[PDB]
Amino acid sequence: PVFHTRTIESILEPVAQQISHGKAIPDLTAPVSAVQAAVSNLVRVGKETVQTTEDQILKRDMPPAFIKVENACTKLVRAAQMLQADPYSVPARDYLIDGSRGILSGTSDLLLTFDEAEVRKIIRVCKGILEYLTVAEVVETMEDLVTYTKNLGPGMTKMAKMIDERQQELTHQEHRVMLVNSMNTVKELLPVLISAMKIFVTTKNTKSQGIEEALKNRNFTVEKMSAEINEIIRVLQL
Amino acid sequence: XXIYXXAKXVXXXLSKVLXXI
Repeated sequence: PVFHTRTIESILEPVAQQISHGKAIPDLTAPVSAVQAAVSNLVRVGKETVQTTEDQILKRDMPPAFIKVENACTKLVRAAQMLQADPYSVPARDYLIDGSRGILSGTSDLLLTFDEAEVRKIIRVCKGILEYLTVAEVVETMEDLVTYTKNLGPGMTKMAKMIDERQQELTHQEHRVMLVNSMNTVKELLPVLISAMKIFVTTKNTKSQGIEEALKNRNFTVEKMSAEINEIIRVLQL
Repeated sequence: XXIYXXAKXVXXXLSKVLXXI
């Protein structure tokens, strides 16, 4: 299946194609030995990323992936041995096939697992903005609105830049378009919310009945912004 | 991350085995 993320694709596509399969099989010990060295290094980096992370999901999912490419590389190292003895060995032929297949899967798994880690980081940036929207209803003075704008202003900015950088990476197009729209809606809606609050606060500090009205446009805007951010979160996970 | 470069070094290595059939 299609590797999502322009990065996973450049790593795995060339060899995913090749893995789409007679007589003589040349002597593979030199090349298979370079696979074996590289997979040792991958497992190395894996173990490191595990002890170094604070993500619980990454800790339980990444190891089973090193192991899978590790045992798959074993099958490749052994298939070479065998093919050297009998170039026409049908056994050996299959270990090589499954060996390579295992290496493709595990590596892919490992990266799918690492990609999920990065998505959670992003998800948490969103949840931060979602939290801070729920605090909108408590701003009642005009100087407390200034505090608010000061924190949420830059916060929206960080979210925008980082969703933007994320979408450019996906290799699915509808997913890319869903994100971009949703980040646009939320960005357009920020000055609307401030204006909404600015109206509430004024209508409060002056007492003018149209405060029933102001409070519900404020709320409608908070809701529309929240509905969208949850949509960003959903899409992030495909 | 270092993860990507290591994975690529296994993807490349493996290609060289297969390009020998």
